[PDB]
Amino acid sequence: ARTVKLLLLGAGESGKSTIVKQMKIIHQDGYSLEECLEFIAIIYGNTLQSILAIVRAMTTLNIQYGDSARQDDARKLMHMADTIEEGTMPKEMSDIIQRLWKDSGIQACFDRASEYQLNDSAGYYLSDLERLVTPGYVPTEQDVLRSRVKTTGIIETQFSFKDLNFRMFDVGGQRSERKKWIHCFEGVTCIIFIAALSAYDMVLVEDDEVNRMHESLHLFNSICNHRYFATTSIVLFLNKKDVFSEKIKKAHLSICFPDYNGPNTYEDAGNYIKVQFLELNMRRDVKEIYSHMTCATDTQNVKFVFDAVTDIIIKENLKDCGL
Ligand SMILES: Nc1nc2c(ncn2[C@@H]2O[C@H](COP(=O)(O)OP(=O)(O)OP(O)(O)=S)[C@@H](O)[C@H]2O)c(=O)[nH]1
Ligand SMILES: [Mg+2]
Repeated sequence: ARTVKLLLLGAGESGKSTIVKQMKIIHQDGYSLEECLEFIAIIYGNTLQSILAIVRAMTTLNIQYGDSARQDDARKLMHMADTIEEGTMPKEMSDIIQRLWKDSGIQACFDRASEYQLNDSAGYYLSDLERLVTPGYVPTEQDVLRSRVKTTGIIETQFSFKDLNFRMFDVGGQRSERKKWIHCFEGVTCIIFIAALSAYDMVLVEDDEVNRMHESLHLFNSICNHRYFATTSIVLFLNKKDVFSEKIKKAHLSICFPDYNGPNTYEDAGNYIKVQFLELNMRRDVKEIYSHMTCATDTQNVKFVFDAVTDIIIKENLKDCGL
């Protein structure tokens, strides 16, 4: 059996750990009931942190509530957040959150997410708070998949697929978590580099003066043209195609790429983004980098993109297991 050392790289929140959860579902035993119950505290914490961030932005963005009474809910919320048991969601809390989300000022702020820092799954959980809070709540896979926890260490996933024994490694992509990346570059059969399509109008959590996609582009440049990776198969997942789809129709790609020309559309601007990343490949002549529009939260999609990825691994047979 061939051993494939695979590295998931990309900037913060690009979707690397969600691809890991997918491998568990698609290629391992999937989630047990008890594991699912472990995500409730995460889901509840994510719901709380996402609403607090929209409330908080009400001020910084100078946005009034569609009903000044919601201001009462906001404070109370802020107070409960420092008093509730971490990861919990009492009825008193979700009632307040349910009213705030139903407020049009809040909805105006939510829509201006790009202007501040808000979880990807904010709308996903808030819009469905009622269910998440229905007594007897045990998460679904999409709920678990929508989950968010910044990766601070290194995580390995091993599974057998098409007779290759994968050794997949997950790591945080935020600036401070990149420092350790170097110790992992030894003997890499393949890298799936992940970039969020929807990050073209966002700013870094690390430096609000740095666009997320330029950073991603720089990192890609450093990884793509890296010594160790001479052989190494490199694939680009242009991720969060679903969000890019909704986003493209409203925000100008020019905000990221001042020189960008065409119809601010999905097929067209998505391709432009593919090029800006692939142009970076100083070895485009000799190498050819396989990219694809992906939705990491979409099981069947990841299942089909990975099967193609691994068919590459199998094809362009090369280097494997490091050390
Ligand atoms: N809508 C949507 N949400 C996604 C997609 N991929 C990931 N997410 C959501 O984005 C959040 C961030 O992704 P996550 O997998 O945690 O990123 P990461 O790149 O591993 O993050 P880090 O550890 O480097 S900070 C999660 O809440 C996750 O469910 C996607 O294709 N579409
Ligand atoms: Mg992660």
